[PDB]
Amino acid sequence: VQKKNPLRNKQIMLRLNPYASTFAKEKLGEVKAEEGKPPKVPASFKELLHEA
Amino acid sequence: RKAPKSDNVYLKLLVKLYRFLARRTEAPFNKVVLRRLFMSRINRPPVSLSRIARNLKNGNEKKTVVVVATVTDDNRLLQVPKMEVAALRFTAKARARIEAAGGRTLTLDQLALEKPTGANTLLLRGPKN
Amino acid sequence: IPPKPRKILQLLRLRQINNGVFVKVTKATAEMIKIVEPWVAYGYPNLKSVRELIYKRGYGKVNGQRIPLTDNAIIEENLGKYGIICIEDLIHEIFTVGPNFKQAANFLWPFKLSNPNGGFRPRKFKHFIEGGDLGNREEHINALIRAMN
Amino acid sequence: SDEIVWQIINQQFCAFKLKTTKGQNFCRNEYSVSGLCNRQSCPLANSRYATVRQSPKGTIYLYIKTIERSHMPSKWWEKIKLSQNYQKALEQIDQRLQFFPKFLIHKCKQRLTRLVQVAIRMRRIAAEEARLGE
RNA sequence: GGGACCGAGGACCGCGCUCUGCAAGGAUGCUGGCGUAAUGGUCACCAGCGACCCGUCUUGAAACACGGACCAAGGAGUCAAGGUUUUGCGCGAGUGUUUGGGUGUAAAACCCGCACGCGUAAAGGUGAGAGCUUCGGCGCAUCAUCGACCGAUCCUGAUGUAUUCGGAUGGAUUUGAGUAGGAGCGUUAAGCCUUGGACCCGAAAGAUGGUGAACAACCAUCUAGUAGCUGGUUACCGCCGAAGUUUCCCUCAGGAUAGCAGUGUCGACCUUCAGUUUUAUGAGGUAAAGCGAAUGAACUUUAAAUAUGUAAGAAGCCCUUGUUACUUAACUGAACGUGGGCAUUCGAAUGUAUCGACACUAGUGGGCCAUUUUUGGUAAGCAGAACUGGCGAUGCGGGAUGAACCGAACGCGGGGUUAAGGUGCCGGAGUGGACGCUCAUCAGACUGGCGCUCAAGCGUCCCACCCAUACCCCGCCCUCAGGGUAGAAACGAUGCCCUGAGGAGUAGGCGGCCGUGGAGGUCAGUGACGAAGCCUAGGGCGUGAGCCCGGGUCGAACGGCCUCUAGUGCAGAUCUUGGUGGUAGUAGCAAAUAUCUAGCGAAACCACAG
RNA sequence: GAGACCGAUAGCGCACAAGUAGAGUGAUCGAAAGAUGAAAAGCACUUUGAAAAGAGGGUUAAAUAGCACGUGAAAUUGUUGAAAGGGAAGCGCUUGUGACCAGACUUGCGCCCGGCGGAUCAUCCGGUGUUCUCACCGGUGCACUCCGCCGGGCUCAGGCCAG
Ligand SMILES: [Zn+2]
Repeated sequence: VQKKNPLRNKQIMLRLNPYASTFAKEKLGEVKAEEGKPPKVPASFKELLHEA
Repeated sequence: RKAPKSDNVYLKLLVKLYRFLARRTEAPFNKVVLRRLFMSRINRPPVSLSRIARNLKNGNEKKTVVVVATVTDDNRLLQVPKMEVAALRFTAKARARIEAAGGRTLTLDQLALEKPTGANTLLLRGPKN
Repeated sequence: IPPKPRKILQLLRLRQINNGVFVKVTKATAEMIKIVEPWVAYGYPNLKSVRELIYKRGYGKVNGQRIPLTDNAIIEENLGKYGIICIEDLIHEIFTVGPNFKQAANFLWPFKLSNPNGGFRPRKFKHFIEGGDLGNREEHINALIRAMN
Repeated sequence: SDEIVWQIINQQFCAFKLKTTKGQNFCRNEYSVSGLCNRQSCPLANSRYATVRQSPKGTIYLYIKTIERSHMPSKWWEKIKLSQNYQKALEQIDQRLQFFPKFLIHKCKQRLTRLVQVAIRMRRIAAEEARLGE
C-alpha cells in the first residue's frame, strides 16, 4: 500500500538485503588499502608529462 | 465479453453457469461454449440432423453431440441414427425424430451436470452463410 | 520530433521526458543512441547509481503492470528461471553485464526520474562538449543521476 | 425458480422497491430483514428466509419461511417467540437458524439488537417527555 | 541536526527484524479549546493578479461582412410507402391469425376455412484447423489443393432409326447468380437511401377562373410551385476521434474507388509484426590520404560523411531422381512427385498493452510556412520539383502586445524540481563574482516604460536564485486493462474486492444520464390541518443538465418508481405574437388625436462605450 | 357515441358580439377578446370633492378576491434603506470589511446493591387458532430464572479544531 525507500528505511533494506547489517557492522565500506611502501613514479613518465 | 445481447433470462442463466465453469475449471470446452453463448443468432446458424449424421461416422457414435444453436430437422435424411444431442433449442420435428430413433435430447444445463468438463463430446457448428 | 528518432525513442522505452533506461553498450545500440543524441543524455553508471536507481525507483513489469519492488518474491517469481532470485542479483546482472541482461533490463520498467536538484546547464539543448547537456557525458552522468534520483 | 423471480423483480419491476438518487435502493417489504433491495435480502426471491419483527405488544418474534410452503401465501411464515433475555434470544436465533446462510443469521442478530436498543431508547424518551411535559 | 507538505487503508493473514515486542503490507498518544457561537453561507464594496463581444460565413490564417433595444410565450430531421444493414424475439424447410369468417364482457381480447406472398423442393481424398481423447488417435466451421456430377458449348460420330432421326465411346485452356446434407419467414429497435411539403423560412415566373377601367392592373386557386443561394436548426456528462490525398471515367454543376476514423466475424497470438539499428547489399569511390605503389573529380592500396531500396529459417535449407501443357540444342531452367537431418543459440539487436484477411458505416478532398537536396533567371528579390513537421482542430510558460520563433503539449488539488526565459524598478528572483572595451548633438541593450555609463551595454567564464498545465511523490474523479469471487456471499454476479496505466480536441461516431406533455402498472403515495404555481441579501445534494428542504404568497389538485408514447428541451433565424424602454418631456403644434410660456407630444436608430 | 388529440399565441378564422367589428369601387380580405365569489352578500352610512378618485366604515373564510375582479412571472417604473463612482462598465481566482442569515455530537450504554410490579418463570389449571408444534387469551402465586420501574454507586464510550 505504501512504497518505502530502503535507503531511508533500514528495516526495508534488511528485508530485501540481509547482508546490510553485517556490511555496516564489519565496515566493508571503509575498507583500507594494502600496506607496504608504495614505489615512486618512473622518470620516463615524468619527462613524458612535461614535454614541449 | 461483458454481457450477452440476448434478453432471454434463461440464456443469461446459462451464461452465469458457464462463466462459473470457465473460471473454475481448466477446460477449453466450457470457454468455447461460453464464447458461443455470447455470440449473436446469425453467428449461431442452425445445425441440421443430416450434418450431425455425417459427423457421427467414425468413432463418434458413442459421443454426446453439443450444438450451441438450434438443431433443425432435415427431410433429406431418411434414417436417423441413435444420438445423444445437447443443444439450446430443438424444433418439434427434429426432437420427435431424434426420440423416435431411440436417441435423446438435452439442454445445456443437463450437459453441464452430466459432463461438467466436456469429456467425450462432439462440438458441432452450423454452416456459415 | 521527426518520425525516425521518435521510432528510436519508442524502441528504447523513452516515451516521456526525464526517462531513464539501462542499455548494453552494443554497436547497434550505439548507432541508435547516436541517432537520438539530440534528445537524450547518456553515460556510464557506477555501482552507486545502479544501486540507488533499483532500490529507490525500481519498478518491475508484472503481467504488463508497474509493480514496486518491495519484496524479493516478485523478483524470484518473474526472473527465477534466469537465476535472479533477489534484488542483489538484479543489481549484479545490470552492473556487471551478465548473460541474462535482456530479460533483467526488460523486466524493469523505465525509470521515471525527477527534474535535477540544482537544474541543468544554462543551455541544456546543446552537446555536452559545447557546454550543454545532450550527448555522451560518460562518467559525469553519475552526477546527473545523483541530481535526478 | 428463485433466480428467475429474482431477475423479474430486480431488472423489471417490484412493488416493494424504493429507488433513491443517493446510491442505494430500499425494500418496502415488511418481512425484509434489512430494508435494502439486494439479492440476499429479498424476502420474495429467497425461498428460505428469516426475519425478526416486533409485535405491538412489544414481544419480538423470529419469522421463518421454507420452500415447502411457498405455494401457501397464508402459511408462509412460522412465528417463534424470542426471549426477553438478550443473550438467550441470540442463542435462540442461533439454534433455530442452524444451517441457514450466514447472511440471514447475521442480519437477524443485528435486527434483534436494533429492536431491543430502540425499545430501550423509546422507554427513556417516554420518561423524558413525561417529566418535561412538552 | 533544522524546516515544510501529507496520514491514503481499516479484525488477523505477508516479508522481516535489533525477536518478553519492533520504526516490519499507509497515525497514533497526551494536553487544551468548542453553544449570547465553533464554523459556515449570501449580498454589497474595497484590494492583488488574470481576461479582445456572442452566433454565422469566407480566407492558409487574419481582417471585412451579416444578425443582436429588452423580456415572456411559440419556433425547425417529422409521418407514411418502398428498398437495405445490424441487435433482440417466435417458429423453422417452412413461415405469415387480423381480405374475410366465427366469437365477444364489443373498434379490445380469443379462434381459423380456403387461398395467397416469400422461401425450400422439384457427398470424395489430402493439408491446416476449435474442441474431444481410452494418449493410439477422432477431427466443427472455414480456407488451400487434387477430384466427381449437371443446364449449355467444341470434335470423335455406337447399337440402332419410321430412313431421316438420334447420340454411345474417347477427348476441351469450358462456363454458371450451378450440385456437393437446406436458412428462411414474420415481428420489434436503431442507422442509411428513394419519393411524397420532406429539417424550418425565403424568387422571377406560368396556368385556371373572376373584379374594375379607358387608354396592362387587381383578386382567389393550382401552390406549402420550383431552381440555385442565404439565415437558422433547442439539456448535460463520458469515451473514441479525421481528412484536406492515389487512381478512373465522362456532363462541368460530378460521382466511383482506395486512404484517414469505427463496428462485427474468422485465423494465430508475442508465435508473429516494426517510419529502427546491425550484417550483406544499390546508386553515389562522393571527400580525404598516397602516388619514397602503378596508372592518370574522372589516378588509385585504403576509404569517408550523408541519405535510400532489398534479405536475416520452419511460410526454412541443400542436393539426387521421375513426370509435365511450358522453355531451350539439351532438368537449360520452371512446376508437380523425392530424401535427409536440424526445436537443449531454431540460426543478429531492440521493442512488442499484437497483427492479417473478409464484410459493413460517417466526415473530408484547402492551401500556407519552414528544412534538406536539385535546376534556371533577374540590378536584386524570384520561379519549378520531392521531403517531413505543424495549422486548420491547441490550451499553458516565454517571446513587447499579437503572429512567427523557443520550451512544453492539458482531469481536480497539495508539496518539491526545472525547461525556454530571466534576477535595477514596474516583476518573482543578484544593483552577484573574474577579465577587458565603449561616451554615441537623440549610443547600445541576448531594450516595453522609467531609466542606466568602473552599466541596468557588449564578449567569455563561474556561483546562487525565480517560476509552466512540463517532470517527480501523495490524495481524489473517470475510463481502459489485468486478476479474484458458489455444496454462494456478510452489497442488485447488471454486485462486490484487489492491482496497473491513461486523461487536448473541430467535422463525425458510440454510451450513460437529466428534464417536459400524455398512457398502462404500482407506491394500500401527498393533499382544504392546504395540491399546483410564483417570489425568496435561506439550508443541502450532484462534475453537470438538474434535484431536495426552509420562509412568504396561494387556493384544488399533484408526485416518485417500472414500462409505453410524442406536436418533448432555444440566445440568435433583418424569426412570429404580445408587452415594455433609451432617444425624450426631445424634434415640433404638421394627417389622426419670427421668439418665450402653458397644454399636447413622436420617429429614425439602439451588443455594450467612446 | 367515442379518443394514449388541443387546452385560450393551442385547438376551426371564430370557447365570448365571429364570417362579427373593421378595410377595399369591387372581386375579396378579416381580427382581437374566456376565469370575482359557495352565494352579489356587487361596499349601506358619515365625510373630502366635479374624479373610471379618496379616508373612515361595512359584507365576506378572505376585499393585498371590489364587475380595472382566481393565481399574478419577467422586461420596465416609483417610494424607503444601504453602499460605491465621475478619463467605460461587466467576468475568472484569492483574502479582507460591513450587513444579514444559519446553528456544530440527534449528545448514550453497561455493570453492583435495595425496594416494587409483571412475565416467555411454575414440569399449575382452563380455553382458542394453527403451518400440529407453535403462537394467543383467562385465573392463580414469586421457591428459582428473566424483564422492566424507582432510589443510590461505579466504570466506559463519545463530534470537531489546535499544540
Ligand atoms: Zn426487492
